[PDB]
Amino acid sequence: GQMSFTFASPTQVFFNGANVRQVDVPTQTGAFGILASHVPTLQVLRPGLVVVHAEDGTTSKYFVSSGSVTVNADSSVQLLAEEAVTLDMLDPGVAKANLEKAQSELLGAADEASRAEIQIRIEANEALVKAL
Amino acid sequence: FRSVISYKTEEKPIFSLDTVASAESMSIYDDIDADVLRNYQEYSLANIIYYSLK
Amino acid sequence: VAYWRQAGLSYIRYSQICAKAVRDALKAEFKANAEKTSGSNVKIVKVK
Amino acid sequence: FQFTGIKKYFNSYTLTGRMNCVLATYGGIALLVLYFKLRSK
Amino acid sequence: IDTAAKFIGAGAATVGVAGSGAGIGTVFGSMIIGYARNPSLKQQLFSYAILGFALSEAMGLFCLMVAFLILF
Amino acid sequence: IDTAAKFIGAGAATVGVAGSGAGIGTVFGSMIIGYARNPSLKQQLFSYAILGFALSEAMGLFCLMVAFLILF
Amino acid sequence: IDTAAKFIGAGAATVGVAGSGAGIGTVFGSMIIGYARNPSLKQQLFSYAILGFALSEAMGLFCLMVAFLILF
Amino acid sequence: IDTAAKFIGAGAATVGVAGSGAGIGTVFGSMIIGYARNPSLKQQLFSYAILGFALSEAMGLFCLMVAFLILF
Amino acid sequence: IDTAAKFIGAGAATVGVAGSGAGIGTVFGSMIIGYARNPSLKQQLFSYAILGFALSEAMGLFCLMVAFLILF
Amino acid sequence: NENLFASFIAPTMMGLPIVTLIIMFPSLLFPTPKRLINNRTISIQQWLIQLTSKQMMAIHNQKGQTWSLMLMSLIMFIGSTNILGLLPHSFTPTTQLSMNLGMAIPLWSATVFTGFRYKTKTSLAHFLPQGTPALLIPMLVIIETISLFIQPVALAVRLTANITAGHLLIHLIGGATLALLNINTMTAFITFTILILLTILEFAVALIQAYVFTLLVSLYLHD
Repeated sequence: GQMSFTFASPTQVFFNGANVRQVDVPTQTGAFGILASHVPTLQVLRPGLVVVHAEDGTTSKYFVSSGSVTVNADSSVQLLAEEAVTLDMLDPGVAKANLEKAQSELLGAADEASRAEIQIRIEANEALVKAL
Repeated sequence: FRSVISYKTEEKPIFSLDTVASAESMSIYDDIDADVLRNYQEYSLANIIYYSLK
Repeated sequence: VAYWRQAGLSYIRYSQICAKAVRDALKAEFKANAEKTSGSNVKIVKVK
Repeated sequence: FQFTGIKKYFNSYTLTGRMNCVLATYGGIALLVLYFKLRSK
Repeated sequence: IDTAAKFIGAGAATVGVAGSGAGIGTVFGSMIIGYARNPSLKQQLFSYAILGFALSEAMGLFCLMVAFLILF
Repeated sequence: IDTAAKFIGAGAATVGVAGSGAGIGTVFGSMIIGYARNPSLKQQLFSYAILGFALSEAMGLFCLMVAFLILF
Repeated sequence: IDTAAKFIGAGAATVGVAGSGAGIGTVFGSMIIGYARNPSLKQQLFSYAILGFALSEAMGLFCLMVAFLILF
Repeated sequence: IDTAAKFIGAGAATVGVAGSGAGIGTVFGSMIIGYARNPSLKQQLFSYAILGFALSEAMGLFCLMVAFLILF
Repeated sequence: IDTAAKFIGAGAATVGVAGSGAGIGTVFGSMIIGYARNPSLKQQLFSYAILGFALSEAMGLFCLMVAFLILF
Repeated sequence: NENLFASFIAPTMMGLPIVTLIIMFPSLLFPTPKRLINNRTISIQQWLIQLTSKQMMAIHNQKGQTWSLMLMSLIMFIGSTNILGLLPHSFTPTTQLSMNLGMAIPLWSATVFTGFRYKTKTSLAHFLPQGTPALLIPMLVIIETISLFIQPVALAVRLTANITAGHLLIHLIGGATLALLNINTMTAFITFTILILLTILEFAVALIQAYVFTLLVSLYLHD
């Protein structure tokens, strides 16, 4: 109650000043739930789906890629994300194939930071399939 | 810019350093460490440039 | 701290890769909006 | 016909599963101490 | 020998009923760290404590009948 | 002579439950701080409260099994 | 032989209150981390520790009253 | 034998301070991990950890007070 | 019979030194996790551990001190 | 001095009547149909298997999946023979400690001989955990082998000891009702304690998950 939820891509805007009681965000260092007066933090995101529960009967299943959640002192949040798409624009069939090919290059990485780049890529496709 | 006719050259600061962003107004805030604030303060540098570019 | 930490990376270098994978899992219809953003146009000039 | 319904199963896993001899030896020795204590009452 | 045997079986049983006090230290105490992250107070949050508070006391008042089972 | 030894061997056997009087105090205090972070209680988080409860009461009550056998 | 039972009984019955203090340190050791995460002291958080000290000591101080009736 | 009942009770009631010994070890295990998240030290972070100590050790010290009455 | 009450008071009183040995595992466990947030360690972060370690062991030695009184 | 509890002193008898009828009887509670659509009482037995066959399948994911079609027969037998005995005067075969020492050892030693017929070296080179430090080799391989041979005793004795522990509190709380010809208010509260305790004694289904599963972990780890 008496909240404000803002959800904006760089090119488009989903929510402006319209809050619905509960926001689920995948944090880099875990996960959290927003329930009308959460103790404010400054967190950053991991690849994972955002399921905003509208009042409105049902929920809203978005899927962010990397953004920033700023819940602040007054009861108002500002969730800004870079690639915030829904579910139906994605195809599951291409997401299955992209996993094991990046696992195949993981053994074939000679350097230490180039292999660390491969570990970033397999994590994002892992949250891709399990969200589907 | 304000309108079609009149614009204005403006000024906005960038708190890029983590420790100047470590003051009295952040001790009220939650479990953010110097690694989380390192990742977050970088991302707001890319959001002030995209604001400036538009 | 993670594997992209302590190896010498930045969070933009993290955020470039995980957002690029979402633009590869899109369909043929919404591939143009992945071509729309595609922000590789700024050149690099350092004097040395 | 309580055999050929499950005969393909038996020689698959009774190679390790039908080792009740250790149960038979740990059983048969467990017979011995109880007849012995009633012998000495 | 009769009243000698009864009472030191009764006192040594009542040690176990303060053995569940150390649980409701955690039950009533770990409500604090949950309430500060999220103030959804009259939700199942305080009511899950009652499922903790009276089930951990249910091992506390468990042995107390067993002590009075050997009082008589 | 062993009539008291019937008692204290039962009277000492009962305080071995005093672990599990606190051991379920952990798992209910540790659930509300697993819940206030993430309000999805109808999922497997509550199902790990009861299996943790039942596996702790499985090691709870059978300490009182050795109590009655020393008596009866 | 009555005197040899009354004095071992109450001293056995005092053992459990060690369980009470070992949880009652947690109910202020969660309020230290409670207030240091969200300064909500004067509201409902501190009053829970007032309930938290009052509750678990009632599991404790009754066990001392068990020791008195063995002594008396 | 009459003096023997004096000796057996206090060594049993001695152990009721063992848990209250660890019941002050955790209230300092909080203020390490409490202060390291909000440097508001000289204010009511430290002033509360003073109160949790002297309350809990007093309930351990009263357990030593009954050890003297069993002794005397 | 006069020697036997010396050793129960020796054996049962020494038990309580176990509890404070459990407490200093907490405070030295908590200094490892408090440092991993905020490396201000050589300041009052580490100094609060040696505050707490001396205060818990003072209770456990206070338990052990009655073992030398009641034996002698 | 208001409410004086009573007790009755009577021997609690785990006798041994004719067992080989009582073992066969929870087989005929489950029928098997030779038809496509079934008859709405097997059909909720057939669904109940297709749940918990999808949880002892998912972990293994090998060619050790052949073993798993047996492990769902092991869950229905002691799932049934622990649930039949809650009735008024019935008799459970998993009360006696005899057969459980014949359920552990022919199954537990079927696991250590599974990798020893295929791997022959690295099955019990799982005794080597990590990148070996020097001061604790003898302190380790006398510990991790004494916690191997405990496992057959650890698997059987945990089942017999708490199943029978349910039956005594059924009697003793129940028998204190019968001998409560003192004040009649407290009779109901002991009865209400019983009908809560009989709900807790449908954790005799919950204690069969903790027998098939720590048989899987004791199979998945070795193989």
